Amino acid sequence: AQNPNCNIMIFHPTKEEFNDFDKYIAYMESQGAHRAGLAKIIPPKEWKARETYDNISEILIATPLQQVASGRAGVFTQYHKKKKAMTVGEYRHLANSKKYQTPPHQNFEDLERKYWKNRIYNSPIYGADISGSLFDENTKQWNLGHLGTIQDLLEKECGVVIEGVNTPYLYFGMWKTTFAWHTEDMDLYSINYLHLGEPKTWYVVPPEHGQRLERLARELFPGSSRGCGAFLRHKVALISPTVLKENGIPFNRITQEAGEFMVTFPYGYHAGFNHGFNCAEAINFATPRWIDYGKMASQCSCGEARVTFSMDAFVRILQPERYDLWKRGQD
Ligand SMILES: O=C(O)CNC(=O)C(=O)O
Ligand SMILES: [Mg+2]
Ligand code: NI
Ligand SMILES: [Zn+2]
Repeated sequence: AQNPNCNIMIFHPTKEEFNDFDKYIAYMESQGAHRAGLAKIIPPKEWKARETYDNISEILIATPLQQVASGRAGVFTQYHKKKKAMTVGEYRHLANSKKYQTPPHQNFEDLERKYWKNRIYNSPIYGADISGSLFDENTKQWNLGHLGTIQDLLEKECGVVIEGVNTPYLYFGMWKTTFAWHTEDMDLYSINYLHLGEPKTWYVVPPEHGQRLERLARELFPGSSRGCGAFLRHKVALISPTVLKENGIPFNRITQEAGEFMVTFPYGYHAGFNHGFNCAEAINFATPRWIDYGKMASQCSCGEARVTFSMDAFVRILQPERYDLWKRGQD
């Protein structure tokens, strides 16, 4: 068995190997990459996502989210308070202000220490979940707006034709902006490209151990757990690496830098934070190996998780027993 310790693997495809996205994903899995839940892909030196970022300040962040924490430094939830719209140029200036800017630090490890010590005492503003793309239309390799759709994968594997679309999302971050512990909708893959700016630190639990993280989360967030049998779908809970280590939960960590891709694999729980002003692009995708994960994915029916249009068909076809309850949650 490849990668039996579930380490995060880093790949360096050549320009030839970067042509065929599906083939490369299947290669990485042949080497055991999925066992970690997360992999890094460094593009060949010949590749670029677009020519420059000199012209992005006019993108609108219609609903910036202030991420307000409750709890203790290592175990907390965050809620998203909606803020007035602002442009990317306005948001970058805010990120760089004395109130929000990255503190002085020695290296990524020192910054990580400072994040876990101090996150809860601040409320950073995240421009998350913005439909759109920064890849040039002429970029033909690993262009996250030109991937094969999940609907087409389901159709190719299962023969069923369904409604829905699959488009990318932009994320504008600042110091301490946080993504809570989650797997993807329907335990899909994700791919995330860091277009510019400061790094993103990731934490990940191997898919084979995801239920260990779920059991700890039920213990740590007991009221939330009574409220919903899949409350990590709410994407509000944080648990630090120190707390994970104290409770014996297997995990790994890695820092993504500008110009790098990360792939999350089906049922790979992940969480993390931004180091400073940055911009990422991410999308969900599927492969044949996902189908079985999609069939078994948990679902929130309490009403909190509220998701896209396109998840309806996935539930309806892969999980027809759950469909009626899940749809009540959506309505
Ligand atoms: O970048 C972020 O804030 C969150 N991204 C992801 O969870 C992802 O790409 O799967
Ligand atoms: Mg612009
Ligand atoms: Ni994710
Ligand atoms: Zn729920």
